[PDB]
Order: sequence, then C-alpha cells, then structure tokens
Amino acid sequence: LSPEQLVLTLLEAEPPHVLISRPSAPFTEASMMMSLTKLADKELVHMISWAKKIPGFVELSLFDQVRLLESCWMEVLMMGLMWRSIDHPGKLIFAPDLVLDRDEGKCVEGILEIFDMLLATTSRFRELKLQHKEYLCVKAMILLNSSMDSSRKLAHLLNAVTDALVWVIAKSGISSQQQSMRLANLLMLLSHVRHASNKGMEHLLNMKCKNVVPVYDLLLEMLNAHVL
Amino acid sequence: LSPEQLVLTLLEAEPPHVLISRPSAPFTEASMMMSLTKLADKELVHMISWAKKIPGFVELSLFDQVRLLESCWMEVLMMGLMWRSIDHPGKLIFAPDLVLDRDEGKCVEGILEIFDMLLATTSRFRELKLQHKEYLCVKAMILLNSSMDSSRKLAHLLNAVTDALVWVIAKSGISSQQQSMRLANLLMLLSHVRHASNKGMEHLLNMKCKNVVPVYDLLLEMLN
Amino acid sequence: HKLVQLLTTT
Amino acid sequence: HKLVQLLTTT
Ligand SMILES: N#Cc1cc(-c2ccc(O)c(F)c2)cc2ccc(O)cc12
Ligand SMILES: N#Cc1cc(-c2ccc(O)c(F)c2)cc2ccc(O)cc12
Repeated sequence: LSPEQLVLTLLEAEPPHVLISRPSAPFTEASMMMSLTKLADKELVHMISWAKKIPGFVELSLFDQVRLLESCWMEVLMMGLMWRSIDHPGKLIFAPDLVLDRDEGKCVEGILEIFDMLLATTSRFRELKLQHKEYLCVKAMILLNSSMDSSRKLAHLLNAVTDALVWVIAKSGISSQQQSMRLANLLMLLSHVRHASNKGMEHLLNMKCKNVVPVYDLLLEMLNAHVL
Repeated sequence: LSPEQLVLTLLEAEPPHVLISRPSAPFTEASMMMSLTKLADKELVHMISWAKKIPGFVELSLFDQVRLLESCWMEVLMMGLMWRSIDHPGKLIFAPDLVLDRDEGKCVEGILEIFDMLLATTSRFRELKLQHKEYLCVKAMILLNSSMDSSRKLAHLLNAVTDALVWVIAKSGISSQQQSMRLANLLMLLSHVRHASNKGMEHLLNMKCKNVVPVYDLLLEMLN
Repeated sequence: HKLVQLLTTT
Repeated sequence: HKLVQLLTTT
C-alpha cells in the first residue's frame, strides 16, 4: 500500500463528529465536568472503531491492541481536540455543543492549568499550519508508538504510518531542509500533547476518586486500566 | 553558528562522568536509593553547567532557564544513562563503578519496572545504532523542547539544534528518504524516554514521602 | 472486559 | 536557590 492510500485509510477510519446533546447554557463546575466526562466516554467508543480500521491493527494480538489503547486514549482524545480547535483561536472545541474558554476552566480547580496547556499547544500547530493529513498520521502514530510475532507487525505498522507522514510533508513541495525541519517540529509537539494528557488523566482520576463526576463504564475501565 | 559548530560545541559541553562507588555489601533498598539519589544530585550540578553551554541558552530569561531544567532534568539524566548503557546490553551503566543489573532492581519496590523500560528503550537505540553526534543533538533537544520574545528565541534555539541533527544524519550518507525516516525514528523514542522519566520521578517522589532515603537540597528543589 | 468486547464486535 | 545559584552565581 502506497503512503497516499494508507493516509486514505486513516481518513476513512476517522470517527464521526460527536455531540453531547446539550442545550446552550452557561457552564458551572458540575455541568462542565459532567459534560467533559460524558463526551470522553462517547469518544472512547468511537476511538476503538477507529483503531480497528487502521490497516493491520486487528492483526495484532488482542493483548497488544488492548495495551496500546489503554495507554494512549487520553492523548488521542486531546490530539483530536487540538485539530478541532485549530481554526478557533482562544477556544477549545471539545464538541460543537461543548466549546470552552480559558476563563471558564477557572471554576474548576486544576483545570485552567490544563486548558492553558491545550490552548498553547493548539496555537503551536496553528503556527505550523498543521494539515489534515498530517493530523491523521500523527494521531495514528500516537496510538502505535505507545508501546511502553505481534511485536514485528506493530513495528511494521508504525513504520508504515511514519512513512506516510514523511510522504504528506514531501507533497507540500517545500525544500528538503524545510521538510526535515517540519517533520521534527511536528513530532516534538507530541511531547507537549502527551504532557497535557498525563495532567488530564491525573485530573480525571482525582475527580473519579471523589465521585464528583459520573464515571461511565467504558471511561472508568480505560481510566483504571491506564493508571494501573 | 553552523550546524557542525553547534555539534562540536555540544561535544565539548558533554559533562564528565560522575564517579560513584558501589556499596560494599549487597544492595538494600536503602543503599541503592542512597546511591541513585547521590548520583542524580551530582549529575544535576554538571547538567546545569552543560545547559549554560548550549548556544543561546543563557540568553533566555532566567525564569525560562529554570522552567526548562525543572521540566526535563530526569529525562536528560535517563537519556545520558541509556547512552552510557548503549554498549552494555542487559546492563544499566549509572556510573563507571555502578553497573546495575536488571535483577538488582528487585531490592527496591517498584524500580524493576522502570529498569525494564530503561533497558528496553536502550535496546531500541541499540537497534537503531544511535551515533554519538545524534545523541548529543537529541539530549539538547529534550532540554529545549520541554517548553512545559524569550519564547520566540526558544523556538529558534530548538530549530538550530534540530538543524544540527539533520546535518549529522545527512553526513551518514543514506538517501534523503532514509534520512527523514531515521530522523522520525529517533524522535519517536523521546516519548519512551519521557515515559520512563515520568515513572522515575513519580518513584522518587513516592520514596521521599516514605523516608526510604533523604532527599532535599538540590534534588528536593528539582523534585518539586 | 468492555474495551475487549468492542475490540471483538462490529 | 540551589538551581538559581548554579545558573547565575556559578
Ligand atoms: N483536563 C482535562 C479533561 C479532559 C477531558 C476531555 C474530554 C474529551 C476530549 O475530546 C478531550 F480531548 C479531553 C475530560 C475530562 C474529564 C474529567 C476531568 O476531571 C478532566 C478532563
Ligand atoms: N527510576 C528511577 C530513578 C533513577 C535515578 C537516576 C540517577 C542517575 C541517572 O543518570 C539516571 F538516568 C537516573 C535516580 C533515582 C533516585 C530515587 C528514586 O526513587 C528513583 C530514581
């Protein structure tokens, strides 16, 4: 499969646009947090379908498929969140009916910090003018590179996606030196996504432990398995 | 400053190895923790000196310098550790006289896990045949990318080192396609280094609360 | 087992 | 102090 057609399959694996079915209204600590948790649960279901649509993912041992998704899920959600928020400076587009501002994250302790991180990193991708196909490859790489024979298949798959990202950049037509530079800058921003992810999970875990947010089945499972 | 000059500058800036002697008797949770904390503290001092040698670093606001170092110090330590263990499969070379075995990580609650991943990531670098010059650039990129107009100057500093890494890989002679793939492969490992660094500091923090070993002056400040 | 059932169903 | 000292005083 050529890099172009691999990217096509990632495009085809994209989850549908998700909404929380919430009527417009001022967000309070309780509403905001329950909406965030409810959204994350819904997106998790779609995330699993996405992963299985990536060529060869279902060929991995069930154990591998499980460990990869358990470790990267919050990072994948936040990478999606940044793509959606790319064209909306100053805002975090969790969903069409879940658009949050910096000052709104203040009514929830520890959240503002995280939002500022998400906003700043989004701003970086904005500066670099992240392209849709680039987002597609990076998102898939976040999943496949979370591996903290089945193992060779994975390596083959990750290399396939990596080769795809290099192709996307090559198509932009920029100079070879600028291609290497762009490739490096995109990959280095992933550390920032991962960082915001770790903080995001720690925040969710605390909320869960305090039973302040209704923790749906799937979300709870993913959360516990990941922290464990 | 040309890419080569930057690499040469990094090469010279490499800190000298910290000499720490292995305890007389077999490791105990305490003795091993005493050993790794004392070593980390010593390397940290050397790391600060190394940072000041990265072109443009001392031009950044003091608050940014502090912020960057507080953010990636354990990552930098483990990157160096893995490089030191690159030619010693199955072994973790914390120091010349402190060569820890995977099994030795047992005397310490929860460190075995961390040793496993350190070794695993080291093997990956081995598998990729990481070169000294690439190592130098990567370690510096770790520091400059921990961004977790002074910030404007930071971006430019980071691109300089990135340029240097591209230059080094270009000097390997492989095709342009392969140069891109190699660059990607090298950088995609930073997540793994970071993961171990996270676990490492979570372990160090936990050990502090447990009083398992004293930690405060320099290490304490960084820990926080 | 939730993640597993979704990984093994369509 | 330690960090700040090493960065600016040393
Ligand atoms: N930070 C953060 C949090 C982010 C998210 C979250 C939800 C949907 C997304 O697409 C996403 F990228 C992040 C949910 C939470 C639920 C509970 C909580 O306490 C924190 C958070
Ligand atoms: N994992 C791990 C730990 C690694 C290290 C450590 C020390 C020197 C190094 O060059 C390095 F790469 C890691 C120190 C610790 C000190 C206390 C502690 O509890 C854990 C750890």
